[PDB]
Amino acid sequence: VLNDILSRL
Amino acid sequence: IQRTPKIQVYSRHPAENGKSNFLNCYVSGFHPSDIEVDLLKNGERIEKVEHSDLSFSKDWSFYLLYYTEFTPTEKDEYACRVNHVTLSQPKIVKWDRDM
Amino acid sequence: GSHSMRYFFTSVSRPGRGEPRFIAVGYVDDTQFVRFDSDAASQRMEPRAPWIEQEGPEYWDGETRKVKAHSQTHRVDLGTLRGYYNQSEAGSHTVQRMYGCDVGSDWRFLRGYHQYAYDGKDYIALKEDLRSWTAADMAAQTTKHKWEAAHVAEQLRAYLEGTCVEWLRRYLENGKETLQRTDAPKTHMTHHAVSDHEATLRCWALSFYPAEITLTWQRDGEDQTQDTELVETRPAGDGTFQKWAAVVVPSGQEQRYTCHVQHEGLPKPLTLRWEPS
Ligand SMILES: [Zn+2]
Repeated sequence: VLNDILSRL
Repeated sequence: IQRTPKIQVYSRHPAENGKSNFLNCYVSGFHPSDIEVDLLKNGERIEKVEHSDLSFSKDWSFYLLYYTEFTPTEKDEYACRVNHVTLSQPKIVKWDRDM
Repeated sequence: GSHSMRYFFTSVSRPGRGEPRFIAVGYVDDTQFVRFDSDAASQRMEPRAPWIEQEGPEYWDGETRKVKAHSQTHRVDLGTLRGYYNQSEAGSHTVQRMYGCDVGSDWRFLRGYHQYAYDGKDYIALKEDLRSWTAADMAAQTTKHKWEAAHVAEQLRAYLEGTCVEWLRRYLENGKETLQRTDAPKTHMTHHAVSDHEATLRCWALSFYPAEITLTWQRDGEDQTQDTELVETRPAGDGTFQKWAAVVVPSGQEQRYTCHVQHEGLPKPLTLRWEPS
């Protein structure tokens, strides 16, 4: 499964 | 910014004339991802060609496999034609059953 | 043996019109199991292995929502990076991301990864401790400072050591018939005269899985690298891999040369010699 994390550059 | 594709043209199984097989053109080590790959039969483009989903290596360079069913014969010539931003002219690699 | 789960994401901007082209692929070891392509008709995460097809609708709904959320972050990132690098809106640029986990023979956590590239060069990467960031340049330093203030690594470490590992074990069990089966290489030697006094001996390894393999030549029991050619390992197209290694030799001296094959599917390495006649 994919992660469900908000990680904007 | 730009890396040229490495190309390998080969069959899925050891080739025998008259025996159905799959012709592969594996393109790798390139950047950017936009690339044109054609499989050829006697210099003419084969229409039913599929390809894998774009992926990349540890060094970020891309790879793709282009493939189609074929039947090797004594008279037919097969090749892979590659075009990319790093190439001045399309690169043609001929299929040799021994490689 | 050891195992891994990895996701690869590529987003390519299309400045002339519309949103970026986005392609996502998931792998268990050397087997692709899921895909998403923004250009395809489904607009869903799709299966690419039979053992994942058994997952229910909640799985597919969840993976589709997450992969579309990854697509939107990459779209925003392309715009952010264009600004950090003071680039025009005219050219096409690429963002790549890869993340995943490695487990040992006991199926316990060994290593985690989460890294980015911009236009094919390292941008930012999670260190092996899963706590700190490696920023290649000052633009990546700006992202590092934001991610430190936001507990990003904490959430990533929890996913990489927990969720990632747990789902990998599940896939390994559901796909045991292929995923836990090693396919030893089928090996043979071919001979190609290059003249009446020299020939190429080519050592083939076909139909193997996983992709990792070593092919080496020896002459009179000593390692030989000169007059040698080794092709990159390549996919056969049926889920297995191929490789060959060749050496140019004086005709009549073939019996001094041996090819040595090492692979996870072989309890002991194989030795090949040319059969003359
Ligand atoms: Zn915290």
